[PDB]
Amino acid sequence: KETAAAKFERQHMDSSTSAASSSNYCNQMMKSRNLTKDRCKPVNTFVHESLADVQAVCSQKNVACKNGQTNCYQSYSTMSITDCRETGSSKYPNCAYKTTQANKHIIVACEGNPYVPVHFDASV
Ligand SMILES: Nc1ccn([C@@H]2O[C@H](CO)[C@@H](OP(=O)(O)O)[C@H]2O)c(=O)n1
Ligand SMILES: Nc1ccn([C@@H]2O[C@H](CO)[C@@H](OP(=O)(O)O)[C@H]2O)c(=O)n1
Ligand SMILES: [Cl-]
Ligand SMILES: [Cl-]
Ligand SMILES: [Cl-]
Ligand SMILES: [Cl-]
Ligand SMILES: [Cl-]
Ligand code: NA
Ligand code: NA
Repeated sequence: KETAAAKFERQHMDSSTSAASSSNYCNQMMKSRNLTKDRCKPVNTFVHESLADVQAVCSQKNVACKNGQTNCYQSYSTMSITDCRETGSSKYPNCAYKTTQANKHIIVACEGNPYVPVHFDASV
């Protein structure tokens, strides 16, 4: 029973490194954030910025979300991110991920009081 904000933190924050440094980053991180317990989660983005910087996006550029909701926000600046996406060789329980490191703007959906990120919509 995890709050939406806490789930976003676990799935999407990696403030301890500046960037992925190896092809095995996603395999490691998907496992240790408990994203491969029951199934291999197919796609998951990690953000290599402070939690404060990611939370601050909720006051930045208001944009539509993919699903048409209007509580999404696009970061004014690019951020260091890693996209983790399952390869064709991936088969639970032996999940396998491609690591793609990039510097891009993030789009998050925000909710609550405090008004914080609860969904990762996209990177641009
Ligand atoms: N893959 C994961 C890992 C944790 N969690 C949530 O985070 C909680 C653990 O802090 C989980 O509670 P359960 O252990 O009751 O499933 C679950 O609510 C999740 O929903 N999916
Ligand atoms: N670019 C993307 C697209 C999807 N996703 C993940 O895949 C899920 C469903 O598409 C998303 O749910 P949340 O936005 O609730 O975190 C997110 O965890 C991602 O992390 N990065
Ligand atoms: Cl930090
Ligand atoms: Cl912080
Ligand atoms: Cl804010
Ligand atoms: Cl505007
Ligand atoms: Cl922009
Ligand atoms: Na773990
Ligand atoms: Na931080």
